Amino acid sequence: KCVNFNFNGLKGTGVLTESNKKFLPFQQFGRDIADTTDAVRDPQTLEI
Amino acid sequence: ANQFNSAIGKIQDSLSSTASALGKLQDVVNHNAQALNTLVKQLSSKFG
Repeated sequence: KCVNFNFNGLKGTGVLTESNKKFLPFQQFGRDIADTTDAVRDPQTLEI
Repeated sequence: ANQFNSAIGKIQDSLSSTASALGKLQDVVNHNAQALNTLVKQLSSKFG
């Protein structure tokens, strides 16, 4: 669903889908080719 | 008919090997490839 985001103070609008890649456990978020957040770790449980 | 039929086959052997004869059409794509990657890299700039 297209919804509004507030993720640990960072805001956006998009659709949450499951990441298939291998990520760092200490990673809060990550950036695309345009340096905007395309992926973010969930704060309560560990999922990106 | 011996000279003309061998002359068409030298064009086919040259275009199957040398790729730089079609590179004038490849400069049409590569100037547009830098143009569409221009506006992506401007979004990461802080602009002051």
